[PDB]
Amino acid sequence: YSLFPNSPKWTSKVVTYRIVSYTRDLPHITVDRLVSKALNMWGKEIPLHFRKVVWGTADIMIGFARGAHGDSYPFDGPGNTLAHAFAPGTGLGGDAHFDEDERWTDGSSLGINFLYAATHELGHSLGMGHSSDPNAVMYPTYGNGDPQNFKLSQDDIKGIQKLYGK
Ligand SMILES: CC(C)C[C@H](CC(=O)O)C(=O)N[C@H]1Cc2cn(c3ccccc23)CCCCCCNC1=O
Ligand SMILES: [Ca+2]
Ligand SMILES: [Ca+2]
Ligand SMILES: [Zn+2]
Ligand SMILES: [Zn+2]
Repeated sequence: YSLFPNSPKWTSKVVTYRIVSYTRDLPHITVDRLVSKALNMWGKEIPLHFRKVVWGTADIMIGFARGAHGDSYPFDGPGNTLAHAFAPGTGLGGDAHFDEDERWTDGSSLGINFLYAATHELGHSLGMGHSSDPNAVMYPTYGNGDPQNFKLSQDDIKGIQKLYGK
């Protein structure tokens, strides 16, 4: 595992999150259930706790976007970069954006598995950098293992606990 330079991390017991926009590929309830599932995958290993808010600012802002969307990291259409997220901090810090040009799926169709992608991006939102281990969720590319049958590897778990303790 690797952390971001200077090891930024949320310095609070509770971290809020808000899903600002949705994809047209999935029911809204599925995105909510899956973001929750994803946050709690990391949540179970550490002392942090998460709370969803539906208006205003939250530490982690989640949204879907195609192309340019204000943050200077324009998406690029289907394929290539699937999504991106930012190290803990204020403003853009902690946010996770998913490329709406991708065919997102919960796993029952051909496309990009949103739970797998969200676990990876929220790992970045919590402070995780990339892994050299092809099997870790934090590995830089999608599809080495099985998007529909996976779990955090010992490498992912070691890194998150190095950042927030057990
Ligand atoms: C892990 C994931 C959920 C989030 C990451 C983004 C991130 O690290 O947060 C991601 O999108 N990685 C690219 C990395 C990537 C692979 N290639 C690329 C070609 C161009 C640009 C990027 C890539 C080769 C071609 C395949 C393109 C489709 C799959 N893309 C990827 O795996
Ligand atoms: Ca933020
Ligand atoms: Ca893309
Ligand atoms: Zn963005
Ligand atoms: Zn990444």
